[PDB]
Amino acid sequence: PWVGPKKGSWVKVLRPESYWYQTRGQVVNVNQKPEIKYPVTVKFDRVNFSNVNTNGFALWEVIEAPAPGPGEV
Amino acid sequence: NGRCATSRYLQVMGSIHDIESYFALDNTLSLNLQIFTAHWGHLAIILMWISGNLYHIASNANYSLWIKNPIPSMPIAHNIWDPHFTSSTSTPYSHTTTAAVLIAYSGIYNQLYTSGFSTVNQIYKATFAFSCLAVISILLAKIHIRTHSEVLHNSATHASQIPSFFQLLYFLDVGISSINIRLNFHTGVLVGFFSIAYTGHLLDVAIPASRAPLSHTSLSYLTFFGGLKSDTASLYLTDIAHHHLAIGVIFVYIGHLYSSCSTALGTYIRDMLYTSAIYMFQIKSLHLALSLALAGCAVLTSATAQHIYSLTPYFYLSYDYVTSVTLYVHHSYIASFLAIASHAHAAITLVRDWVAPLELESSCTIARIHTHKAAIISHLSWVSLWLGFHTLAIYSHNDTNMAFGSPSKQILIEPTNAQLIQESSGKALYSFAINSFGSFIYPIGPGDLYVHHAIALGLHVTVLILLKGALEARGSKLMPDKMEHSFGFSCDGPGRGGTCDISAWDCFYLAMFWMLNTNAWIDFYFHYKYLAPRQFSESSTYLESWFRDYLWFNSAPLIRAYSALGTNDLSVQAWFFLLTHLAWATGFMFLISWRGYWQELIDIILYMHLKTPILIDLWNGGVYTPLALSIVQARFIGLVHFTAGLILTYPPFIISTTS
Amino acid sequence: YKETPADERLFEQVYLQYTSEYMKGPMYWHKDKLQGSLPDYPGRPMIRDGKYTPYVLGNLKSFSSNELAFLSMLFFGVGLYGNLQFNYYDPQWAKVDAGGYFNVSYIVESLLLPISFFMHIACYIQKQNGK
Amino acid sequence: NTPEHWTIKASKRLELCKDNKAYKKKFKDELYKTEKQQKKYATGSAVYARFNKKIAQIKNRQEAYGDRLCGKQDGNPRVVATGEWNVRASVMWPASIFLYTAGWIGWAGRSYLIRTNDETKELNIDVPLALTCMASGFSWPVAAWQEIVNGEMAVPSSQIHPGGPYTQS
Amino acid sequence: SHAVKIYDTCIGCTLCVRACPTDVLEMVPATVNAAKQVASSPRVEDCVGCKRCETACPTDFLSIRVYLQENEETQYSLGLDLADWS
Amino acid sequence: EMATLPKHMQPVDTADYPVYKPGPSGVPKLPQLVGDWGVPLPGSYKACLTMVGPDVETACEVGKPWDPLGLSKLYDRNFDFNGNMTYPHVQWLRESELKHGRCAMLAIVGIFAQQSFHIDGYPEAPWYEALKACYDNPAGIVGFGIAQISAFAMVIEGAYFPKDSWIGQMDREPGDLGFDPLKLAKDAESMKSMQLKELKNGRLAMMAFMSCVVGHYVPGSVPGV
Ligand code: CLA
Ligand code: CLA
Ligand code: CLA
Ligand SMILES: CCCCCCCCCCCCCCCCCC(=O)OC[C@H](CO[C@@H]1O[C@H](CO)[C@H](O)[C@H](O)[C@H]1O)OC(=O)CCCCCCCCCCCCCCCCC
Ligand SMILES: CC1=C(C#C/C(C)=C/C=C/C(C)=C/C=C/C=C(C)/C=C/C=C(C)/C=C/[C@@]23O[C@]2(C)C[C@@H](O)CC3(C)C)C(C)(C)C[C@H](O)C1
Ligand code: SF4
Ligand code: SF4
Repeated sequence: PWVGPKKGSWVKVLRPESYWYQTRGQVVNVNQKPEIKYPVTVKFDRVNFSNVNTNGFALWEVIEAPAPGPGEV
Repeated sequence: NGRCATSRYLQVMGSIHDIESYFALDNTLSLNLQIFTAHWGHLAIILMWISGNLYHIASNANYSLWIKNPIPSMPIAHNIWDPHFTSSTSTPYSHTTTAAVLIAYSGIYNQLYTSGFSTVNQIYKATFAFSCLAVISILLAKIHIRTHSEVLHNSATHASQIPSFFQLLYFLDVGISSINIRLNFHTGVLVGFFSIAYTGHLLDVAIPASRAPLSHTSLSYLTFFGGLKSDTASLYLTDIAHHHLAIGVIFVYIGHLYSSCSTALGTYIRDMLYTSAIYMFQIKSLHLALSLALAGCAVLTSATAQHIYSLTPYFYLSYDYVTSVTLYVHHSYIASFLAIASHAHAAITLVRDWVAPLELESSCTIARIHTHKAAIISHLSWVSLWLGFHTLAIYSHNDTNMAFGSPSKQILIEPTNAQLIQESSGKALYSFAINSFGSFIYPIGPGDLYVHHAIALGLHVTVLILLKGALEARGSKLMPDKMEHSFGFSCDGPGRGGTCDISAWDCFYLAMFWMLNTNAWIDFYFHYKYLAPRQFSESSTYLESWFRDYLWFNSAPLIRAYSALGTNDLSVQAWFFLLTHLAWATGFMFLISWRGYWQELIDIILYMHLKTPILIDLWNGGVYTPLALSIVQARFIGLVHFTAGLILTYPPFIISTTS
Repeated sequence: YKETPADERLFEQVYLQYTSEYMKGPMYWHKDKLQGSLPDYPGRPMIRDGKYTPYVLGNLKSFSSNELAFLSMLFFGVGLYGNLQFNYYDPQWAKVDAGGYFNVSYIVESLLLPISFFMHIACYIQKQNGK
Repeated sequence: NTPEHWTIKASKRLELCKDNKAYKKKFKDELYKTEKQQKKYATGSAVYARFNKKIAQIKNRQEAYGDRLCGKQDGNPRVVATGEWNVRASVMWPASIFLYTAGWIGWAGRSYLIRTNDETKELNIDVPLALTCMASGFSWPVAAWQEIVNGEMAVPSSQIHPGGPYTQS
Repeated sequence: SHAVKIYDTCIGCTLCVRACPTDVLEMVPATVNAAKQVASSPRVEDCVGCKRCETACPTDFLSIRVYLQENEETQYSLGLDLADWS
Repeated sequence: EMATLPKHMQPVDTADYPVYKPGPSGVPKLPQLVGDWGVPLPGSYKACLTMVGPDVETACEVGKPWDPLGLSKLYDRNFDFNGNMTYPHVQWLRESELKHGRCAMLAIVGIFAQQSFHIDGYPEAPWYEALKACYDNPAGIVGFGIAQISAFAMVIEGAYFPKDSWIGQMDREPGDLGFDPLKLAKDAESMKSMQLKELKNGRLAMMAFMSCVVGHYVPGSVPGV
């Protein structure tokens, strides 16, 4: 079964040190291997200071959220 | 550690007094004892400074002659013994056959005269007694070191039977770190009883000295007149005595608030803080205590700077044109330094003292502030931007219209709020009089309004920088993991877009420039309104008036001090005007040119030294290998040069213009 | 068997919860657990269940809500009377300037107004505590 | 001491400019300077005509400003910032019109940003939509109050980055 | 010397190792991530503190951190050339 | 199919722990004295819809309150603004509205009856200076009378403080002080009709009092005054 969020669904990042903390991204993929500490892959339209668009998060660092509306990050 | 570079000296000197950073300072007991001893040594230094001032007044100066004719006479600070001066002819500071002297711009003469000093013998006795007090302070430091050492020895020698003997580890520094007893005794004895004692001193010495006819001390010496006695142009001494009596009584009463020596009486500060709006904080935090003390000292220093000028408390102090300005500027600068100090130590508290709860928990004031630090900073930035935009724009509008020659086109907003407050204060004072206050009420015009908004801009921007540093000290969006790194570190690398000036110490460095600017604005305002009240009122609405009627016009005597025509008593001021300009310009170097260029230059110089024939065979370069100053070291050195030049180039100007 | 990141996180959570309870308990001694630090002074818990205790009133914790209310009201009345009389309806500044002594009643009376205020907050606290 | 004195008109530090000696002297000096500058050039010169125009401008300015208040000492017209609308040189009218215009600019802009929601549109402006938003921003006061009330203006702080982490995670 | 630390957020892309100017870092086998490798810092004594590893780190916040320690500066961390402390 | 995320793996959302609520630790916040400020909830606009007051005067009906500026929704909005309940609940708004209606209903008749009649021992002054005159000249009976009035008002306000109405968690109905000596209205239908009548008359009295004050302080603003 799918351990993490569904592929393509929007997840709100809960990692305090993340550039996208409390903002939402799209789940690119989730690693089903139980040995992966940070399986979920989330991409965001806003590049961070290092011009990086995607990142890897653990199952406890992302929660399911609705897609951003107009003017929402 | 033999392996060292020349940066060793700067690294050490940057933290010589950072006792918390000392190696082998194992515990808070050591920290507190070291701080207490340092405090004692500091008191000794202060007492020696007082004794030196008194000695030089007694010996090198003319106090006895000055007190006879205080109005036209000028006090002497100390003699000049400098071999470099011309020997062929007399110097401007001599009477052509007499030792060179310096005029005193500290008001210490007025202080002593209204305290009750009549003869140089009394000043000598004071010099002696303050030196003895310095001895006492140092001996008390030694005594307390010995007492604390004797308690550690005791704790080592004796042990409680139960395993909880380790609990005594916390109470070894109770005498130095207890808050309730310290608060009670400070506010009751060090403040209230000190005020009562000074009331007694006034009644016994100062009042009889001022009053020509003898009269026994009684309640007649306590009065509630107000304003300045005409003869001395100063506050009635009888009122000062009542003032201090009243404050002393109030604070003696307040000094029974906390439980100090017994638990049967008094309340606890932990308990008040727990039950009050501010949830609780690390009252034990030495940095937090230092921050609070510095904030209080800053506000009090500003209050004295304003009030010594407004209500003259010292005999004939107002008559001294220069001393008034010097005192105001001195205490304004000290107050600004203490304010920025409180902010810096609050930032340090956050960095290394505050125990933050978990993120979602919001129970303490600091955590609640950190929740909306972004809103705080954004609103402060908005206020600063508004003030700057509109002040500068109105000033530029007035500038352009005046340059085109149409004063009628200037925007001149009348200070209605300040005028209303001033009128209410004047109404209260007039009612009291019916039942003089000089400089407590001033004309107040649109120029005053613009200058006040400029000073508000300066304060808001300084607080913006300091608050940003404090609230981003632990973490930031650019550098989330800023808690691990020290209070002041160079950078975080050229990655992530570049991370120059990313530390809380770098925010202090930045806020220092602003402090100096806002203090320069305040001092310029005071000095201009003091020198030319009418011209300031009419012309201070556009910046060309400040640039021409204040700086360029009043700069003449200073620059003309020494020239091809000759020299006068302001020649020293003219040489220190230029020395400080040079120091400022030097600080520009360390502020602009950064470390890599200088490290490569140092490498080339070291290569030359190692290639020199005689020098190579003696000096390897291994020990204290020369290096360029680190990034933070150079930031600090450039800031020090900038501050020294900026601060020290003003006193020459004010002395030249007001003398 | 392989200890996966989920298993390590579970161990971390159980350790955190259990050892946090232990630290709260009396078995763990820390400088922050001294009197005057975080914990309330023994036998004088100021806040319980998110509600001020009678101990917040110090020595007045034994006063009933009724008598606290009466004292607060009486002090408010007397202090307000003294303040108004001293300031507006019986000014003393003119008499003192002439040389007479103040009306000692007004000065001692006027202190009762802030005392009345704090006595009301104490009355509310006591009443809210069921006393 | 009276409610009548609340008005800036009844103040002892100000006087009507038409009755202010300093104001009259300043304008008289400006006019003298302009006339002296004019006298240098020939009578029938274009610069002479321009100086006549400038002198007329100065005289009309004096007449217009005579009604405004100005300080006794310097006699320069002052701007009233108490909030009195029915007073010459009041700040309220310029303040109100500027606030309306600035809110117009801000609303327009925010509306374009909300409608586009794309860096590509931010770089290459969708001029039709931009003009539409600029025109639409005239009802910004009512629109903004309605959005504030209905919750479409501000988003909860939990939906945006709070800042750096100040504690251990 | 400086302190170079690596955190489990590491994905083993080797960019830090490739950007190392004095070869302080090396990839080591691991099971934490999909790449089955994590950068290590065995030769931290040679770290100069240039933070090029930090520049090259992709993760949202760096899985490799260089903490500068100016008090413990050594000749290797200072890149001394003309003078020798050995 | 979803694999049930274990508790330790379950994320802890930040939105679930607002500032106005205790954090994950569960420690209650500092006690509040003015009221027991419980966990606020957004219900202001729903309560406004449920509340009585709107009847055809503004072309509105119960469930359709008159609120063009939507000042009743600001309580719900403060959840998005700060997490601090800065703006009051519709319960507090209705309490204040009823208090103002009653005060102004008394005040208008008081102005008229002060113009018409008078009481011996009290200073003669217009309705817009009677209180100031009484304050300035307390002697005889005016001081004792004004003391009585102030004491009664303060006692009533303290006894019937709308506790927690700012949050909408007020036990009693807004404006229900229980002052029904004659028991004129007891039935629910009669209670609702009388509430509407009281609100209408109180609004009229508020408008009349504001008209009086504004007309006096700007002579031409109102014709009658
Ligand atoms: C080794 C170097 C060194 C030296 C030379 C000093 C020197 C000093 N320290 Mg010490 N200190 C050191 C290291 C050192 N410190 C270290 C490493 C720490 C640990 C962080 C501290 C922590 C520390 C604290 C916490 C305090 C000091 C203070 C002092 C002063 C000692 C007493 C004195 O003479 O005050 C002479 C001072 C006066 C005559 C002025 C008295 C007025 C006070 C400062 C303000 C009171 C305001 C009040 C709280 C509120 C008023 C409210 C009102 C506005 C309504 C002096 C400036 C005290 C001080 O005065 O700080 C400003 C103090 O509170 N130090
Ligand atoms: C007034 C300001 C100032 C001063 C004094 C200097 C001084 C210097 N700069 Mg420059 N510099 C400045 C501003 C200034 N800079 C600024 C603002 C910048 C940023 C753009 C730079 C950027 C910069 C760079 C990038 C370089 C220099 C270089 C130099 C050096 C030139 C060579 C030399 O030392 O000969 C002249 C030295 C002096 C005039 C110094 C004063 C000497 C006095 C007159 C005599 C001393 C008497 C006595 C012994 C004093 C004892 C005091 C003691 C007892 C207390 C010198 C140290 C170059 C260098 O180092 O080349 C080797 C170099 O590469 N500077
Ligand atoms: C700032 C307000 C404040 C507040 C809210 C409290 C609250 C409290 N104090 Mg008090 N206290 C205060 C100020 C305050 N104190 C001050 C300024 C002092 C110094 C005099 C004290 C000294 C003090 C002690 C020593 C003790 C308390 C205690 C208490 C508790 C019982 C109070 C009681 O029974 O009062 C009712 C009693 C009275 C109103 C009589 C007070 C009479 C004396 C003479 C004080 C009045 C001084 C006056 C206000 C100032 C005169 C100024 C001068 C110009 C004339 C309670 C927690 C007790 C406790 O339980 O602590 C744990 C306790 O032991 N307090
Ligand atoms: C004369 C009137 C006018 C001028 C007034 C004085 C100038 C204004 C004051 C300067 C403004 C900043 C003041 C703050 C001071 C503390 C800052 C600090 O420690 O950071 C200075 C920082 C501290 O150092 C840093 O600390 C960090 C930890 O926080 C890290 O370890 C960094 O790596 C390390 O560099 O940087 C330095 O090390 C600076 C180098 C200092 C070199 C000085 C050596 C030469 C001394 C000669 C002068 C004599 C000194 C005694 C003075 C006698 C006075 C009685
Ligand atoms: C401003 C103005 C004008 C106006 C106007 C207008 C429209 C004015 C309107 C005024 C209005 C609408 C005034 C209501 C008063 C209600 C009162 C006093 C009720 C008291 C009721 C009391 C004290 C008690 C009632 C009780 O029921 C209670 C609560 C419980 C019961 O157990 C017991 C009793 C029965 C005792 C002009 C003239 C048009 C033009 C001119 O320009 C001036
Ligand atoms: S070395 Fe200098 S320029 Fe480079 S990132 Fe660090 S502070 Fe900035
Ligand atoms: S800071 Fe530079 S030398 Fe040190 S580990 Fe990183 S890349 Fe290598």
